[PDB]
Amino acid sequence: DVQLVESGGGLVQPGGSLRLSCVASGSFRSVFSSSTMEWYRQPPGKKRELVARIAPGDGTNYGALYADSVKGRFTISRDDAKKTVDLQMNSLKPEDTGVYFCASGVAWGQGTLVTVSS
Amino acid sequence: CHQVRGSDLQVCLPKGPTCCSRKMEEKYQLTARLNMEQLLQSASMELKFLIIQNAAVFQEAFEIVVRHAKNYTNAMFKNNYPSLTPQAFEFVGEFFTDVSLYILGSDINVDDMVNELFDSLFPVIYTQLMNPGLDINECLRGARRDLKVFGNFPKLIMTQVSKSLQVTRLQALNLGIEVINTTDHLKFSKDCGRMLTRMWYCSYCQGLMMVKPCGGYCNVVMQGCMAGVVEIDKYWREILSLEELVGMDMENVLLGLFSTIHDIQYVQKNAGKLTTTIGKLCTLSSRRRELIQKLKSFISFYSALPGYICSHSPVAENDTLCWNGQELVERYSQEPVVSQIIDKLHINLLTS
Ligand SMILES: *[C@@H]1O[C@H](CO)[C@@H](O)[C@H](O)[C@H]1NC(C)=O
Repeated sequence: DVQLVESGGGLVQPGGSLRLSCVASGSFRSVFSSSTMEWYRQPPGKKRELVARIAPGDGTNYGALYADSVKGRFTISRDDAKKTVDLQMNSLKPEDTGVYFCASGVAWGQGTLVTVSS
Repeated sequence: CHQVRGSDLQVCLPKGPTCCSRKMEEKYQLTARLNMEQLLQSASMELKFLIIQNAAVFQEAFEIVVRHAKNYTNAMFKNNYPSLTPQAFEFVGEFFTDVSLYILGSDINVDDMVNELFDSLFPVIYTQLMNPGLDINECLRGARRDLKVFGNFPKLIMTQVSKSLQVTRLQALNLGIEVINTTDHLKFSKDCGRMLTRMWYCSYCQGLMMVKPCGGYCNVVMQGCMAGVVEIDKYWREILSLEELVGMDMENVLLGLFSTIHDIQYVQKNAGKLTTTIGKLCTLSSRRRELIQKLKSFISFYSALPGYICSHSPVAENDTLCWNGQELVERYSQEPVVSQIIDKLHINLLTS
């Protein structure tokens, strides 16, 4: 089975941090290194929105893009040997509450819940 | 006999004299048939309209998604690969045409749509993007696959879209309409018809005006009439299989096609050597929820049906001063079509 599998969601206080991890499984592992990887958020009762994107690397740099709502707070990273894409989330706000999905142009994960509340 | 609303009858058990002949007895028999039918109709009407509603809405709700994806894909080509138009406007149209056809049950092989798409796409890439500047079209269509110019992008799209187009490619909704609509046309045994006549109308033959049949007598009669019909209950409840399916998109996959197709970039990463060798060679989900909610309220339709006929007809559920089928008493004491409904309830296909 080809699965993008999210983890590291949970409950956290405002101003806290979380690390989401998405593992690419299924022999998708061969195309991961040539695939753009994306993190999306779906807030409660809202549409899904792009949070961060990371391009394929040439071995020396990745083009990273961030939504304006998370700019300077979040960091997307990828490990091509492990076939993982991680989202480090710092200085979390109540508005960061939602289901977080990792995606590629061909596949979506099932998502992980992040809750930012007191 | 005033106004009514020997003996040789064949339905009403004549305790003595009688007010009605063999001909008025046959009248009472046909109006029993008509009455049972109307009652069955009324029992099934609200559920029948519910499934008719949603079958019409859900059927109209996928063709829009395909049209929108086609135009988006056409626009993205026009905007990002103008050198590939108008040819792109043609093979994009060919592909999404087959998409809708495959959705609606036509014999369409998904691996084609993708393969025809990439067979049509590669020659115009080669001529317009890789080596800018008609008879050589068929060689390039063959070299597309013989040289694997797109790598595993076609296979990726093949599995991306085959999984989503297969699930989308209604049967259960239309079948429920068909079994429920069969219910108000159920023919009953002749004994049931004679008993229904005795229960509803033979009291008038004895010259009574207001006496109603006993509820207990109605249940013994109705349980005898609906004996095969009640067996359908367990198959109708196994509603639950439908509720299981609604485990549940095609918009994202079809909208995402241009992005995957654009990542054309792979092919051009090899234009240098590839040219030379070719040279030589040549609220929707909310509706589902609300439907299942309303549908579960009707899960006991076939088990509550005999009680419906008895309760929605004049009865003395008190079982006092009531008609027992042959006399006024003070207290009451004592399949083919059906099997086709069973067989069809095959759909329980619902192997989520
Ligand atoms: C969207 O696509 C369908 C495809 O049949 C077309 O009929 C419709 O006019 C399109 N809408 C546009 C181009 O605005």
